[PDB]
Amino acid sequence: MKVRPSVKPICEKCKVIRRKGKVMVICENPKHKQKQG
Amino acid sequence: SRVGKKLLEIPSDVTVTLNDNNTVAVKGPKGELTRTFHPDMEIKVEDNVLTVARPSDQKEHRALHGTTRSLLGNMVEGVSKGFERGLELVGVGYRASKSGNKLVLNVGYSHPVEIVPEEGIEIEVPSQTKVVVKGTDKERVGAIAANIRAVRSPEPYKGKGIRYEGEVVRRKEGK
Amino acid sequence: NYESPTITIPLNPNKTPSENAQAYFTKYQKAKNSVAVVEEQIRLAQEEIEYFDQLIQQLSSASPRDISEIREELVEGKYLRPHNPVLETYESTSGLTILVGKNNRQNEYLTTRVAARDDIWLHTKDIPGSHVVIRSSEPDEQTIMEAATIAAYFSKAKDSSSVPVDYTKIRHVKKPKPGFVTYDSQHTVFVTPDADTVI
Amino acid sequence: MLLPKRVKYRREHRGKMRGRAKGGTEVHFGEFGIQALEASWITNRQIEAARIAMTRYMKRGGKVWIKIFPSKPYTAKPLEVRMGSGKGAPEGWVAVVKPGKVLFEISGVSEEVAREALRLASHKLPIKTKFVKRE
Amino acid sequence: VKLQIPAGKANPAPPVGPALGQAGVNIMGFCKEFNARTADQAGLIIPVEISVYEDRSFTFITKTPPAAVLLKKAAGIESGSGEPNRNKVATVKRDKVREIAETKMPDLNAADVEAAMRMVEGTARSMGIVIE
Amino acid sequence: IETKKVVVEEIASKLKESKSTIIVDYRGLNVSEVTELRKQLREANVEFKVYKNTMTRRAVEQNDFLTGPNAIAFSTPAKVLNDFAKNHEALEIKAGVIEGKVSTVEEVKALAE
RNA sequence: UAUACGUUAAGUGGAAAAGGAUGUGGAGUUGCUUAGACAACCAGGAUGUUGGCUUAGAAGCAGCCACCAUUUAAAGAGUGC
Repeated sequence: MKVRPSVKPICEKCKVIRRKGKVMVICENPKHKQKQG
Repeated sequence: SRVGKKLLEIPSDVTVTLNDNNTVAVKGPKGELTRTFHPDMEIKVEDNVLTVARPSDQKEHRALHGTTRSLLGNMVEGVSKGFERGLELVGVGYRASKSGNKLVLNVGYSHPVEIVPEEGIEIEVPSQTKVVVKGTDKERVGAIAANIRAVRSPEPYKGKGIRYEGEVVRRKEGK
Repeated sequence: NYESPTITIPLNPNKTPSENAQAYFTKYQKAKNSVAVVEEQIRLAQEEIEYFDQLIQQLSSASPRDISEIREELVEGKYLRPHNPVLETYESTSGLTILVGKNNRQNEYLTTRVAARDDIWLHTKDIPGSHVVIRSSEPDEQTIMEAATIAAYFSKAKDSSSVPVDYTKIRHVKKPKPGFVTYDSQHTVFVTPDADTVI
Repeated sequence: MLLPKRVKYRREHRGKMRGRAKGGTEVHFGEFGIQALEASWITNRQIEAARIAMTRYMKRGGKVWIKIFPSKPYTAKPLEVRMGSGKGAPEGWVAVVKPGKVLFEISGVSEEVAREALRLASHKLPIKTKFVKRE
Repeated sequence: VKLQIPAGKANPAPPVGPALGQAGVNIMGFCKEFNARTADQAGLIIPVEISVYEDRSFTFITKTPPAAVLLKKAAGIESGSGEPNRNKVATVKRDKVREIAETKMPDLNAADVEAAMRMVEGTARSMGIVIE
Repeated sequence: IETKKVVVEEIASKLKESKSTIIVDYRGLNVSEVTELRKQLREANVEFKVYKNTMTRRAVEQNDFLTGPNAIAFSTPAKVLNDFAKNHEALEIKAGVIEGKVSTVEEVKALAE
């Protein structure tokens, strides 16, 4: 997990989604895993 | 290119009862199982098949039309599947048994742990690692599967802990 | 050993047969790389040793203009720090003129700049000396003997007769690296000498 | 650090930013430009930061045709000082903008490389802009 | 398992002693079976595929040598081109292509002679050789 | 889609010119078993290829068999196919034709036996 | 608690940026595309060749050149594990 405002994926298996009105990056990788808040 | 566009069936031993506008019940060999719903979706049981229409070509009515298969809602994504989840642990002394229907648990702690299959589940412990939840509700079966695996979930630094038996676990290279 | 000694090795418990096998290969290639590095270093070192000996080969025949010329050669070698001054020649005893390659660079100027290909060339056969050439003069018995003679008594082995200078067409005279030239495809002529004929 | 080596007056009145770019609003010395949507006062350190960014993403990247030059100076008085006592002292340089103005053309390198290079260039910057190319 | 061994050699443990030591065969036993069947040149190279049934009932098919080997013997190279399409360190003939066809058209893997040659020349350019 | 028209055109050319052909489902067998089959049919000189079902059906009308992934073997054979089939048994022998003699499964079997 | 036509859902409205974003609705452009596309699922994903070099071994996957040709529906001298 990584907070930032400048969220965006890294790999291609990094995947863009939304959750609870908030933007997130799924990936396989926790060290790609992200979201804003 | 769609989930909901299908015409979704009434195979056998099935009995709907539209108890009101949106209150509906089902019987089948899987069991008798009932719900109540939103009014916009015009849901209509035909000979051997159910059909639904949405009043408005809208984002949520799409969700519903995609949950148009079997029992009542997402359980109108469930009946004719009919459900279970196995689980095999990954351990050394990690194991379990049952207290009747209930479940006895001997894993990683100064104490053991106890669990109950309240909702007509059958737990089956064919082996000390092999256990199976079985029922007819995706919600409930997956729910307890996760409840369990959260307790002693599996590990990165070793393959330990509970496992969704079909999982592709992250093998962090056990350091 | 497919040989059959049955060595009982060290194998490092808590570390796999794989791990320790490829670690054996790791130390193998490691000692291999270390020693091969050190052996090409030492190969550079041996060619450097005979490069001193070659510098000295020319130096024992060097004159003071060659002292300055080799100071330039060692700016080139990086070893020193101080304009067309190619080389010189001498009067052969056979009433000819022999170009006297008097240094590394003077040899470049007397042979690689001045002399002609397929000419008669000569260098001191393992004696500390300079080279010479009967450039565009196919050194006959007399001329080749006199040139090999001037070399045979101009070397630091001037006491040793039978200086066996390999002569032939300069077409085969090799050149390289840098300062790595040779005179090959060549028949040896053993010579002795007097001195004052050169002038 | 872009400079004018020589100047008439070390100092100026400050200036304003109204309206739009007179000229140089389109790539024609190069191929693939970037242009303004705003305007501000800009430093040679910033533009050369973009330079090194794009030319490392590209590693020699093509050719540019920079459109600008930091003609304007600006002053900066010393610190914890009161008003007056004459205008402050010249500090650095300034490069001014109008919206619609092109800043950097590019040529000799692929359009996609151009896009990403100027992405990394743009994210340096205080402004809003967009990619452009020749007619 | 594919092996790649000269027709006359036997008991190179390190190649197959692993490869069929988990299978557990006589190293020299099977390698001299191989030499008895391919009683031919040592220093040569035969590709040979061994098929083992679950009960350890091993059989195998020996096959024609590599064109790499034949043309190392032809041109006289040890390594192929250090950089094919930049260095060509070896040269053969169209006649050599036909010789190798007639040698190995049993093992060749395109029904036509010309498509056989297309594949053969795919390999010739793989290893970086020119034609005479 | 003029390129689609060229594709359908060329396939139509061969598909009209087809005078004897046996038609089969292909599924569940690797490229190497496939290439074994190809070796034996190549030496059989019975010309095997692979084509698509929309287009095959448009020819037949020019159908219930015709769905599913279908390959063909021209003549102008099915014994080799019996061999491969009983040897391997991941196929179907749905239909065939000889000089326009559109063939049942049992009829292609008779032609194949 | 006006009328008509659309908007948003954040209480934005009713406090602000860089920047982010399959948010949204609107127009508009443009290739695939019901000879059925895309996805899912099923079938395959092969041959010389483990391409050659180097490497103890480099075998699609240490690194270097090559990156060919064939069954071909198509499978790379290999996209990643």
